[PDB]
Amino acid sequence: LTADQIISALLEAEPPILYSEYDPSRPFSEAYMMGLLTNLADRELVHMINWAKKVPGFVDLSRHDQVHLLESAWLEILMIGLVWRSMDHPGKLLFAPDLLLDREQGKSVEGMVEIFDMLLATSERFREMKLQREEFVCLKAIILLNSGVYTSSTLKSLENKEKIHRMLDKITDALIWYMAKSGLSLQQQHQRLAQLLLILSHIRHMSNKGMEHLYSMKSKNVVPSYDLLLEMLDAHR
Amino acid sequence: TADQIISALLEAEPPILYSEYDPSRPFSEAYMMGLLTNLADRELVHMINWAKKVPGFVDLSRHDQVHLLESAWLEILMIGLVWRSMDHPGKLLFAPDLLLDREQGKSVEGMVEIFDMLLATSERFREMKLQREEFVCLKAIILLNSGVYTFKSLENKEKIHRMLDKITDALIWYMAKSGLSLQQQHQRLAQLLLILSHIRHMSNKGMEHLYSMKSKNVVPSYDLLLEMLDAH
Ligand SMILES: O=C(c1ccc(OCCN2CCCCC2)cc1)c1c(-c2ccc(O)cc2)sc2cc(O)ccc12
Ligand SMILES: O=C(c1ccc(OCCN2CCCCC2)cc1)c1c(-c2ccc(O)cc2)sc2cc(O)ccc12
Ligand SMILES: [Cl-]
Ligand SMILES: [Cl-]
Ligand SMILES: [Cl-]
Repeated sequence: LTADQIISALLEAEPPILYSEYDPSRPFSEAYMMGLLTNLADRELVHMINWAKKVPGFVDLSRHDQVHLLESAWLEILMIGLVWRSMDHPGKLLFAPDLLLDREQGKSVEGMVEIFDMLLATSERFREMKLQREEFVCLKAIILLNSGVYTSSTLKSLENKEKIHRMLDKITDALIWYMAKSGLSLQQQHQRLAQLLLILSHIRHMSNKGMEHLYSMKSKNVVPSYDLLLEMLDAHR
Repeated sequence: TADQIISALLEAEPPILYSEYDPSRPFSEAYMMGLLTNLADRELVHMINWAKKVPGFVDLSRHDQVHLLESAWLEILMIGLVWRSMDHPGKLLFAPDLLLDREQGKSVEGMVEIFDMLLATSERFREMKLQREEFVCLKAIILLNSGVYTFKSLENKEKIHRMLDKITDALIWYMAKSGLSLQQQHQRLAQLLLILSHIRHMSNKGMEHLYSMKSKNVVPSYDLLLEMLDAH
């Protein structure tokens, strides 16, 4: 696929924006807020699997590798979507069209304000850089494919590792091509590519801190089970 | 210029320290962790000297310098370890007198996971034939980027961004001087910056492993780093 075909496929695969089912009449307790966020994330996961299967090349990886990438990336992907939705809302996190939250609301849950501040800082960075939808979808696909923890290896794992490397190179090419099509100088192209890929290190950090936080709130039932992900991947929706 | 950035970073490389490993002592976990702790402690002093040689870093306020060092110090130690280890497949070269394999990492509770990640990162660097010029650029990028999204202030942030961009320019310049095509330049740049996200992951998991370990002086406290910045 040429660079435009990759971007076109990713744009067409964008998931829908879901609502939190927020009810203004309910007391807005910590448990109520976290319950809304939990059910929202759970409903977003199904759409994330559908999106992943449309990432060029993803379904040509082994089903094991598909699951493993989703297991590693799912919170990063939720977070970058949040940051994108919040770009045009300084100081706010737009979890859903009916759930806009600020720092002060995060303070009510121990450990949440620190992560809110990191998410807000990323949204500010995206706003300042005027991140384009074409760049966002490339970054989200890179997150999915780069998520696997470094690792005992078999011919199958090496085969999929090389495929993932080739896919990442093509998305890099597409990100650069979009910038060139948009008129950026060669010097601006490498600087902006570097700045955008460096933000992915911050999103990784936020995901790690977020996982720590979820485990301190819920003992178990925090990560999607392997069987759950495989079930959703195999569905012929 | 780009050549001046690369030459400056090469000249700023810290010395390779020894662990003081004594083969005659019983290699208890306490003895090993002690060697690694004191080694890291001694490396930190040289990391401060090096940081002040990263172009632009001296022009930042003490508060900003401390914040960046606070966020980056373990990643910087780890990328150094990975670099020293890429001539030793299957081993981590903490120091020339302390070369450890995966088995020796099992002695520490919860360390084999981090060990394997570091080993795999060293293999990645070996496969890519990472050059010293690229390595020093990556270390400088880690220093200027790890803490920039956790911070007048708006101008200070943009100032650090410009400092980063000058290192990116130098890293691409080196690749262009080495003969890579434009496509290979952008591909290799992306490959290296994506490895940095994994080194960030390793640092985060190492931090969780150090705090949970109850280790003494897990992090260089703010006041500690603040005082070391005034040594020179
Ligand atoms: O609040 C959440 C969140 C809540 C519950 C989650 O997991 C619920 C458990 N569920 C188990 C089955 C598999 C899917 C996860 C995940 C994110 C979100 C985030 C978060 C923010 C700060 C913080 O300290 C921790 C998390 S970021 C985010 C983006 C979304 O699109 C949805 C929820 C969220
Ligand atoms: O063993 C260590 C290590 C041990 C103690 C440390 O903290 C020491 C105390 N702290 C140091 C900074 C000043 C404040 C005191 C840091 C690294 C090293 C690493 C490590 C690996 C896996 C893991 O799970 C945790 C750490 S990586 C590394 C590279 C080095 O050059 C030296 C030590 C190391
Ligand atoms: Cl020494
Ligand atoms: Cl010394
Ligand atoms: Cl090269």
